[PDB]
Amino acid sequence: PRRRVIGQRKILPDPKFGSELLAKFVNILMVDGKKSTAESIVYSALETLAQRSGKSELEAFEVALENVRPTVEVKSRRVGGSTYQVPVEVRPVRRNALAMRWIVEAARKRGDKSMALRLANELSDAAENKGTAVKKREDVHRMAEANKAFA
Amino acid sequence: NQYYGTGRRKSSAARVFIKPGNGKIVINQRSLEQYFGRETARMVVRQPLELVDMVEKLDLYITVKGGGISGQAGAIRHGITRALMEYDESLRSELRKAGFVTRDARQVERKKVGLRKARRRPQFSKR
Amino acid sequence: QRIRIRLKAFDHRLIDQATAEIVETAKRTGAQVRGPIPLPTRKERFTVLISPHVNKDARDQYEIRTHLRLVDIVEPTEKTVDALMRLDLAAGVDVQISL
Amino acid sequence: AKQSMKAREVKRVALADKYFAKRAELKAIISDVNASDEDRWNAVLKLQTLPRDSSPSRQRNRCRQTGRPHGFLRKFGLSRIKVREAAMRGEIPGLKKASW
Amino acid sequence: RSLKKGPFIDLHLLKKVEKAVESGDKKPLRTWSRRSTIFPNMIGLTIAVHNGRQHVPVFVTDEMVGHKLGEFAPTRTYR
Amino acid sequence: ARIAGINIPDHKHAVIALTSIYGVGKTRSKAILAAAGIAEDVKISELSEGQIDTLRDEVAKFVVEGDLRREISMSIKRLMDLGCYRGLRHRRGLPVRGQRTKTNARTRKGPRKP
RNA sequence: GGCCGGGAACUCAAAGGAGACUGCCAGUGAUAAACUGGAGGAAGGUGGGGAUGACGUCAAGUCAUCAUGGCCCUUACGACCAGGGCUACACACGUGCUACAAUGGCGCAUACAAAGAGAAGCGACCUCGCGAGAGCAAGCGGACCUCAUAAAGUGCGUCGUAGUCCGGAUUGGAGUCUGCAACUCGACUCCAUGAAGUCGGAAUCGCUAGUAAUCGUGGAUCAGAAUGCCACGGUGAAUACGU
Repeated sequence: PRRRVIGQRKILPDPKFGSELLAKFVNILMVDGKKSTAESIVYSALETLAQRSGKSELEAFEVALENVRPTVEVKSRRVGGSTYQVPVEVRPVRRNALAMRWIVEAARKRGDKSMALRLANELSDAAENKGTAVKKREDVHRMAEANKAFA
Repeated sequence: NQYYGTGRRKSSAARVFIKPGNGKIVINQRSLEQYFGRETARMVVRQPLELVDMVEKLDLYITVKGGGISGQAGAIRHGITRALMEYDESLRSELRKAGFVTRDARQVERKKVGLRKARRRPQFSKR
Repeated sequence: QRIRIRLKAFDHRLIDQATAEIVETAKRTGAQVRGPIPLPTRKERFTVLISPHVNKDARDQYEIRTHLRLVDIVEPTEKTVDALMRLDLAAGVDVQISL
Repeated sequence: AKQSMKAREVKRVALADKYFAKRAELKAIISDVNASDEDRWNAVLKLQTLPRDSSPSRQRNRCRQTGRPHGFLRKFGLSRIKVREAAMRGEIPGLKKASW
Repeated sequence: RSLKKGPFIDLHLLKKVEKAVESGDKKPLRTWSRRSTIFPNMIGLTIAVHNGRQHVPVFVTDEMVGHKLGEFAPTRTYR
Repeated sequence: ARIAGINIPDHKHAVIALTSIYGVGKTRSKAILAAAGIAEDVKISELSEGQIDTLRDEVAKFVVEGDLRREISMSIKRLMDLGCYRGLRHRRGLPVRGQRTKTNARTRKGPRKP
């Protein structure tokens, strides 16, 4: 806005574990006001993912995210009649938001049988450094690097 | 002796009586697990007793009516907080700083003429 | 036996005046009365268009309210019934008496 | 409205009041089960000789002050325009502008 | 329409049909009654039905029974 | 498996599979299977010759396939020949149950013609 | 089983009252007006939502709600009556409803609302019909009777990516009800048939918190005929670095 200051909304932690990050993830996954379905899908995915790697769900989730967090990005500027890409730094909250959004978008486009299965597959592949999420990170970083002259 | 509290949320009202000893909760003549099938609702109802270390020292008799699931859970939490304050009168600081002593005054907005909902307008075309 | 009175009005000051009058007369003639109990109010709504031609927004919303009261007399006597039936009240209060 | 339309309305109401009971009897005959099965045919043939305007469903509500056939309210006997005029002048007991 | 009522017909039409059948030969019969079901005792006759401007002559056959009279005199002109 | 002159799937349940006949819906499928005495979630692959003969006998009681098609064609032809309102609509290709024709009507008119 | 005797404590109903004022604390500022923080409190700085529309602009809309200056017709541009039309159909545009599916379809069985209407009216229990409905009949001018069973949800099975157990246009046969009367031209039920469509070019709209999105419920006009209009609650987000 122009002359406004906006505070931060409180978010309740998850019931099974106690993390607000997982609550934000469930929120980003939900559609049409159906929170119970999203909670089911997330919990099933984390359960099926813990076995594959022999570590706690929180640790697996953190490992998956650390390979998709971005650092720099490009904005568009046009004051002289031409569009330039300008590289800017990202802050931690936006890092987390973008990581989760990309993960979910990549999962939705897969071709397995159930949403839980697709999510588990995507999380495992991300931990192994493969998939569309990591591809998106790399593309954004390439675009940021190609325009260092405009900083 | 009994300690009493009234609680409210969206469209729900809850009457909470608390007595001392051997923690057990009855709600509308059923158990907590029978009544609520949602982990979030259970956690909400259980919060204040977890916050103040008295989980296994008080029996709770509750009645509630109006609304849905989340509204009723919130009403119950509010009522428990009021009853505990009546019982002790020194946990007020902790309960307030946690955030259970405030009433949540969020209601449903009305429909208005010329709109499809409270804030949604029809589609607009220039030509 | 027992007597029941129901009163209706569009104006609550008028209804309270009438109720106080009835209670006073009843009590003064040596008969117990159970204080007036308020009952739910009725709200009726209307919506109209305010232009003689096309314009479809631009409406007006109106309301009418009806107030209701109920009074109980537990042990009527002949003099009490006579006193009640020989009373007159305002012209905007509707009174119904049941035995 | 025109002067002839209200005349039509008055005529309709009069006839519909005149012929009420006969129609009720004939319709009871036709509706009731275990009838002669020939009285039914005769009654059906007879119910169509009574004048058409005698059926209550040929009537149309109109405002009592002007005659408008659209925008009618039943509690007041008038159309929206005249309802608003009376309401602002103060001639409808209990009515006032509402908000909530 | 309901089966517990029987088919509908106009009294004047029914009387005209009775008279024509008993008296034998009949030139076409003029009618404005398009809401009358066709009865079996009508076959062999000519009914001229209104359609808005003129009267269309219909010569009754045995496959028409159960139909209304109006279905054989359309009301609109299209080309 | 052949039933009424056609082959019905073999990996489906009986209630779904039987509906491949032109004249058998879900209700008639349930009725036939109840009359024959077979379950409803049994695959057509695990039946026997006796069961299949029973099902053929059950299906024989209805009108199906060519006879049904002949009936429909004769019905429509009767009207088209008589020349009533419905018949004219049938033989011009415009809707018959009194719908709108200022717009829409595209299942009876086909795709647009500029 | 609030059933019964009871109680006036609690939910709740509807009349009188109290409360929020930059009133108190620290800092900045012209020894100002104000601004950024904190205490208590249900609520804090316009607490949230309504009604309330300045002098004027567009010879803007309405002589078909009503009233009125001037013009025009009076065996007719005024009366009455049955049939038809306003529902047409090579085509072009605006506003909506249902979908193109596994965050799903189908079968069983089990929680939790709010606000309304009713005498030429709302119609319980019982019996008959696969069903829309039919017969006989209590109660209610109503915090009492009736309309009236909320749905999404939760638990257990089946379907396994197919133009399908996704979608439900069109058409054939047989019926129910209102009404003198359902051809043109009504709503609803049963059996059958099972079209287009696999997320939509250039353009382009709504929304800042109990909001968007999604699920059900009621009323006015009304013999009968809402996917429109006006109202009610349940579940419940994402983002605002800046000009």
